[PDB]
Amino acid sequence: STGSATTTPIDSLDDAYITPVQIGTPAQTLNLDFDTGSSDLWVFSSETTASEVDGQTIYTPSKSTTAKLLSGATWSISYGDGSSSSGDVYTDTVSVGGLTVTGQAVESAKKVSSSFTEDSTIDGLLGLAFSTLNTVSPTQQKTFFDNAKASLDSPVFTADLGYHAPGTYNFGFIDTTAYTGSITYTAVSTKQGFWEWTSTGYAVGSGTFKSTSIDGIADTGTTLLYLPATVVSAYWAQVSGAKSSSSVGGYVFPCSATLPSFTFGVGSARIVIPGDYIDFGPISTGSSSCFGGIQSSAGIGINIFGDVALKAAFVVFNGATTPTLGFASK
Repeated sequence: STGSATTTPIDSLDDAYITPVQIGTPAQTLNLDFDTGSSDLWVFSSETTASEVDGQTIYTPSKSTTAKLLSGATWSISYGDGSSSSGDVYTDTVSVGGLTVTGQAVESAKKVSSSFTEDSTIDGLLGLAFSTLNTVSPTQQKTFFDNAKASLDSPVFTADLGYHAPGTYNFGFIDTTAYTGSITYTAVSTKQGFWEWTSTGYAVGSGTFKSTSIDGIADTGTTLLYLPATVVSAYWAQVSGAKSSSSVGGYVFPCSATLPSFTFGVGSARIVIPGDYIDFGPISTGSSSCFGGIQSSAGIGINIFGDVALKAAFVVFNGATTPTLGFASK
């Protein structure tokens, strides 16, 4: 089997992407944030504290003939950005782009933090990291991909995120028309539960590529590119007027600047992020100061190849017995 679904930016900055997901019988369609950096599929629901729901579409398990309550099970998650959510657990039929998993754990939120409430466009998350990170207790549950894997034509999914445009998540096949040149594959460590890999270096604009190992995670659920302070300082030093602002929370630059591209290495191959992808617009409405899309990972504890990086590539998440990641230009 295979599936193919379009993913769409939630706003004009590509802050996140939403993908329609069918849950239950008859189908209830919710727009979920596919997140390769976490492993819980959770939704706003009829159980979510009413005061914490503000515009989201909710899952109502009592209206699904295939919903089953997982007796006694709970879940609770905290994300890198400080947001969180928690609740109880159902299983139900879940379909993405024509691909159906029966008995998928659908984690129903009883509580969500303010950042979730305040984002009316995101109805929940669909985790695509390794199932070892799943937060269901007392017994951990499998991700949608882990459940689908054995049925897929090939044990893979691909992320093809758009810049200020829709893109595609495919399951079970590689669309050879969706990229230019060849896909370069690179080793993955699952030791921390993430799609963790080692980039072979970077370049700033037209500068010569610096060969240096950068361990990080491929994370579709993170907006920006977070890299070591050395790398990030080298980038912003090439932007006139750029500076790090502790009050704003990172590097800012004059909105009128021309941003250089940023290149990261994948083995001997190279992915070039155009300068425009690094512009996240005014720091506040009407400001002439803009927020940068490449920021320091110091204090996160891990480097993160988030949407800024991933949307410059066609990315293969290969879930074969020995997992790998593939990157191609597009």
